[PDB]
Amino acid sequence: APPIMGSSVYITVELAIAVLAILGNVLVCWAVWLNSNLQNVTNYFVVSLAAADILVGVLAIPFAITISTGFCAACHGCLFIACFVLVLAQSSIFSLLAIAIDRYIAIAIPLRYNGLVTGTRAAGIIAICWVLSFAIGLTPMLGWNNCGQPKEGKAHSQGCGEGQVACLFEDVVPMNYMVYFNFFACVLVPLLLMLGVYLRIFAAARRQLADLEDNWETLNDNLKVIEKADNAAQVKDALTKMRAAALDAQKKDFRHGFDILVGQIDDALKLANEGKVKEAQAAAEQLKTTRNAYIQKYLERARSTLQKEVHAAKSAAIIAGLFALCWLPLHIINCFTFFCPDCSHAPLWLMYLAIVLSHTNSVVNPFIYAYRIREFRQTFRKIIRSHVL
Ligand SMILES: CC(C)CCC[C@@H](C)[C@H]1CC[C@H]2[C@@H]3CC=C4C[C@@H](O)CC[C@]4(C)[C@H]3CC[C@]12C
Ligand SMILES: CC(C)CCC[C@@H](C)[C@H]1CC[C@H]2[C@@H]3CC=C4C[C@@H](O)CC[C@]4(C)[C@H]3CC[C@]12C
Ligand SMILES: CC(C)CCC[C@@H](C)[C@H]1CC[C@H]2[C@@H]3CC=C4C[C@@H](O)CC[C@]4(C)[C@H]3CC[C@]12C
Ligand SMILES: CCn1c(=O)c2c(nc(/C=C/c3ccc(O)c(O)c3)n2C)n(CC)c1=O
Ligand SMILES: CCCCCCCC/C=C\CCCCCCCC(=O)O
Ligand code: NA
Repeated sequence: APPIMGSSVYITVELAIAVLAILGNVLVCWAVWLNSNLQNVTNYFVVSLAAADILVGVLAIPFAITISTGFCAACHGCLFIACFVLVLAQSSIFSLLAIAIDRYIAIAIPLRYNGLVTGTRAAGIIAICWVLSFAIGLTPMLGWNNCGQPKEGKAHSQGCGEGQVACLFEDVVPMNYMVYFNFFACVLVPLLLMLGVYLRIFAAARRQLADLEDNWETLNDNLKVIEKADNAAQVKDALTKMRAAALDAQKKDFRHGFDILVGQIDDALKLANEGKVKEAQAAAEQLKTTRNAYIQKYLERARSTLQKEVHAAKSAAIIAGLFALCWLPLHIINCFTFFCPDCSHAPLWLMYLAIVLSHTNSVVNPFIYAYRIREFRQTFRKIIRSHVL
């Protein structure tokens, strides 16, 4: 079978993926530049992620096509072509980790968020992560490689010049680097951390919603205790529990409804301590009207805000999960190649499928923003309509 036939299918699919990765991710960068509502710290890591996916199409995919032919080259030039995609993958992992951490600070410590994370600190984090991605991804160029033990029967068979090798990924890149150092330490470990962070995000959002409902019930229940009461101290008990639940839900038109709320509680408590119970019970049914006009409005707005952040955290978790789905097959195949020297090597068509799948990850993110983030979707339309004209 002419190898150029099967090679044509692999090359054609890769070029198709490159065009889509470039187009969709250029659109993401254009949206963030145009719409000032999208220019926040979270979306700067989105742009950093988009830039890495753009470079997959412009450089990594052409590099992959080149190395599939086994052309003769100087071994260290082959190493750079083979290892550059590892830089872009490491950059993606760092950007995903930052987005998870940024979303956790937003829900856990919302008050200091705007003081903690700033636009100028995010840019410096992004630059540091990119430098580290080059260091991790190009570590084979520092000596941990197979350039010292060339396959010379292959180089002679392909007619390579002196000092050249047949440029093949598994011939120059050691598999102990790929498995122990790249997969376990630099990919799997950061992915598990992301898993734990998102676990803390959804647990903390659940507890906050429950606390709000508990205070809402604590307020309403102790109101009925007052109505159907008989002694002055019972009135005092129910009221004091309301004052605590009133201050533990305060964490300007809201401050009014809370200024009134704590005020009416204070009036009714003074009546009970003096002993006038009937006057206290009646000074309480006014607390009702306060809740049906101010408190319930706050409880709804706070509840609607929390759900908006959970939605935004769910969207980021889908992006991280799709990364794992597209990259794990290739990594798992490397484990079989490395750990089972008695097993037959995975066939070539499966290698190409796992490689293509890892490249598909650079296409999917712009579809997630359009489906799940309304501000992205509207901005997308505006660009397409005003430039398809
Ligand atoms: C800024 C961007 C567009 C520049 C892209 C630079 C790329 C195309 C260059 C930089 C380093 C180059 C490599 C350096 C050394 C060798 C070894 C030689 O025996 C074959 C060519 C090969 C493998 C080169 C291929 C092209 C290469 C990868
Ligand atoms: C990450 C999710 C989608 C799971 C993916 C599992 C894939 C990558 C697994 C499941 C079955 C696996 C195959 C099972 C058996 C063999 C035969 C062996 O001689 C070479 C490896 C090879 C060919 C494995 C390659 C990896 C493989 C295809
Ligand atoms: C969260 C999950 C994805 C963690 C990753 C699981 C990986 C590290 C596990 C799952 C399946 C495992 C493989 C299953 C079977 C064998 C065959 C044996 O002869 C050598 C080890 C080898 C090849 C294992 C290597 C490690 C392996 C690839
Ligand atoms: C994520 C890193 N990474 C890899 O880990 C990888 C790989 N290409 C191979 C393997 C190729 C191959 C194997 C056996 C063959 O007979 C053959 O002809 C080709 N691997 C193991 N790419 C390059 C496209 C890659 O990006
Ligand atoms: C937007 C800029 C894109 C730059 C890349 C342009 C397209 C590159 C396509 C594939 C180049 C493959 C080169 C062939 C390798 C040498 C073949 C061989 O020696 O057998
Ligand atoms: Na990516």
